Amino acid sequence: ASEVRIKLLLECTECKRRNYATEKNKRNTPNKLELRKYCPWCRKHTVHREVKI
Amino acid sequence: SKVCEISGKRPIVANSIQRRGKAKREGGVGKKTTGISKRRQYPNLQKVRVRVAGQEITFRVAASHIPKVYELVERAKGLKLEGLSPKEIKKELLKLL
Amino acid sequence: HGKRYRALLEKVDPNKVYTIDEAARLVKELATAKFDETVEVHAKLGIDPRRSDQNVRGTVSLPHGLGKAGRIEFRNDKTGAIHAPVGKASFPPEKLADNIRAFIRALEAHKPEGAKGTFLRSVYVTTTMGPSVRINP
RNA sequence: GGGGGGAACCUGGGGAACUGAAACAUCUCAGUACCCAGAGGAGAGGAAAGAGAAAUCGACUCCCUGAGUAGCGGCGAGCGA
RNA sequence: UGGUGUUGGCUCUUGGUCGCGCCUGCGUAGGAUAGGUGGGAGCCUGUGAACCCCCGCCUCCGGGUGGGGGGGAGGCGCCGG
RNA sequence: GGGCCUGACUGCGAGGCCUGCAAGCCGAGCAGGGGCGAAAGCCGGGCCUAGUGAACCGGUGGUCCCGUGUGGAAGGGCCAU
RNA sequence: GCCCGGAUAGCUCAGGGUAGAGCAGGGGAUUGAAAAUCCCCGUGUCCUUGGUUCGAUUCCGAGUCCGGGCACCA
Ligand SMILES: [Mg+2]
Ligand SMILES: [Mg+2]
Ligand SMILES: [Mg+2]
Ligand SMILES: [Mg+2]
Ligand SMILES: [Mg+2]
Ligand SMILES: [Mg+2]
Ligand SMILES: [Mg+2]
Ligand SMILES: [Mg+2]
Ligand SMILES: [Mg+2]
Ligand SMILES: [Mg+2]
Ligand SMILES: [Mg+2]
Ligand SMILES: [Mg+2]
Ligand SMILES: [Mg+2]
Ligand SMILES: [Mg+2]
Ligand SMILES: [Mg+2]
Ligand SMILES: [Mg+2]
Ligand SMILES: [Mg+2]
Ligand SMILES: [Mg+2]
Ligand SMILES: [Mg+2]
Ligand SMILES: [Mg+2]
Ligand SMILES: [Mg+2]
Ligand SMILES: [Mg+2]
Ligand SMILES: [Mg+2]
Ligand SMILES: [Mg+2]
Ligand SMILES: [Mg+2]
Ligand SMILES: [Mg+2]
Ligand SMILES: [Mg+2]
Ligand SMILES: [Mg+2]
Ligand SMILES: [Mg+2]
Ligand SMILES: [Mg+2]
Ligand SMILES: [Mg+2]
Ligand SMILES: [Mg+2]
Ligand SMILES: [Mg+2]
Ligand SMILES: [Mg+2]
Ligand SMILES: [Mg+2]
Ligand SMILES: [Mg+2]
Ligand SMILES: [Mg+2]
Ligand SMILES: [Mg+2]
Ligand SMILES: [Mg+2]
Ligand SMILES: [Mg+2]
Ligand SMILES: [Mg+2]
Ligand SMILES: [Mg+2]
Ligand SMILES: [Mg+2]
Ligand SMILES: [Zn+2]
Repeated sequence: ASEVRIKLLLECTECKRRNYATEKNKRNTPNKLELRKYCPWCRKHTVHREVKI
Repeated sequence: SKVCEISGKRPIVANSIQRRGKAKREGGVGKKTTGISKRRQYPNLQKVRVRVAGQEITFRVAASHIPKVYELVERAKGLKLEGLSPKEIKKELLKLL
Repeated sequence: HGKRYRALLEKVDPNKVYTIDEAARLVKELATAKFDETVEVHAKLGIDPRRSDQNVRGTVSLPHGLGKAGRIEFRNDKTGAIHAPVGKASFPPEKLADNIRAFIRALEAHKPEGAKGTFLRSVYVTTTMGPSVRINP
């Protein structure tokens, strides 16, 4: 990473649990990430939100 | 500084501990001792002068036991104390502790 | 202040807190003006004035009230205060405490979700031209 | 009445370093060596403002066990009920 | 070098802050010194109005404001521009 | 180059490469819930091989496993980072 | 990591009703010149967005960036 390529987590947006960690380049991508992603807690796919690591 | 004439308190030995780091309760990695060393802690010795049977009698006393000196004078009432040199009066007073 | 008011002042005493019932028995003793005075209930919400979200506003349909039926609208002012008419000096005492209490209830029902302090920092009962009495809400 | 002496043993007051950590500072060596005071034939301790989970035990001391357990620890070296 | 003990008496000047009393708040249109709002068609006066005199005074200089001497029947609002 | 999308999955993992240890690497297949495709199928990031750092100590989010007589709490474990 | 903070025109700057001030630039006066002086003029979502108020750089929330402060680093 760097200061601009940054690490982050992905919180399931139904149960609010952080299920995945990844990285983005916050210049290239100021938008907080949204990714459908499978939540083991909910056991279904779910939209997940970028949430600070 | 020596010894409480009333209470017997005398200097104890203590360590001076020197720590760094941030306490764990504060989210810190923890405290680290950077030095331990012996030092002494002294009693708060002070002088208390009193007149008793017309003689001046002074005590070396822990500040904490200053009033116990006065109690002591107060109990010196029912005492035949005349003629006495200051040394032997004091003797008589601590005989009441 | 006028003799008429200076009089009433005696039947009060600031220190004392009073009770919803004790205050209801005084109201009548405090309404010495030539008309059916009201009563009013002044609070003092312990929330932040300059804001929103934590703004106290709404209505209450008092079981008796007004007599001028119910549904009074109340809204906290720029300061931390909120005021409202609870009835007219007439009303049997055991009729006001029913509204004072019914109104104060609504206030609590409209407390925010993000408010610091004891909310009802203070509460008072009064009449149009009379003095006032603190109360244990 | 004290005073001084006694091989070790004992209790109190004070109290190291080499060394170990394959460097070192916390830690270890160790409350050890040693210095001092005081006992005695022993000394200390001792009749619960205790233990600590059993609606339990019943002063203190000493041995065996519990146990290298429980824990303590630059969670290292080690320490240790 | 700060706090605190040993450490006491008398004054004078003060700030923080709890309470209560009480005034201070002036863009522009305007009776003119508009704090925010809710209440309120009446209330201030024999517990003495209207101006008159000393003024604690505050001021954006127009005024607000408060004790008392003169004081013995009219002032201040809904109106509504 | 374009369309749809988030498999830059969760739970595992036969079997190997490499190797003093610890590591490193490749992996078919099964289950869950998906994407794209008519389908056969493909997808557990990126043509490949560098872009990294054991443990200890501590942060944060979950979990609700322990909780020093009991209920709680303090603190800790476990999953994630 | 947490706490205090500044952002206003080209540079520097003070500020619930508002938008200006110093010298830089330009025009004019003056001068032998360089200045100094003097008169006019510009050069603004008052960092961003969202919210109060009738409205606001002014109050508040949220952001972004530099400024400062304290602490910690297995
Ligand atoms: Mg990942
Ligand atoms: Mg990326
Ligand atoms: Mg997924
Ligand atoms: Mg799970
Ligand atoms: Mg110290
Ligand atoms: Mg430590
Ligand atoms: Mg004391
Ligand atoms: Mg001897
Ligand atoms: Mg001897
Ligand atoms: Mg000893
Ligand atoms: Mg010794
Ligand atoms: Mg020495
Ligand atoms: Mg050493
Ligand atoms: Mg050494
Ligand atoms: Mg060594
Ligand atoms: Mg060595
Ligand atoms: Mg060396
Ligand atoms: Mg030791
Ligand atoms: Mg024997
Ligand atoms: Mg014996
Ligand atoms: Mg004994
Ligand atoms: Mg006994
Ligand atoms: Mg050790
Ligand atoms: Mg030891
Ligand atoms: Mg000092
Ligand atoms: Mg002092
Ligand atoms: Mg494509
Ligand atoms: Mg294998
Ligand atoms: Mg191997
Ligand atoms: Mg599948
Ligand atoms: Mg499929
Ligand atoms: Mg399909
Ligand atoms: Mg298929
Ligand atoms: Mg596969
Ligand atoms: Mg270590
Ligand atoms: Mg840890
Ligand atoms: Mg449990
Ligand atoms: Mg439990
Ligand atoms: Mg307990
Ligand atoms: Mg318990
Ligand atoms: Mg309980
Ligand atoms: Mg917990
Ligand atoms: Mg936890
Ligand atoms: Zn979920």
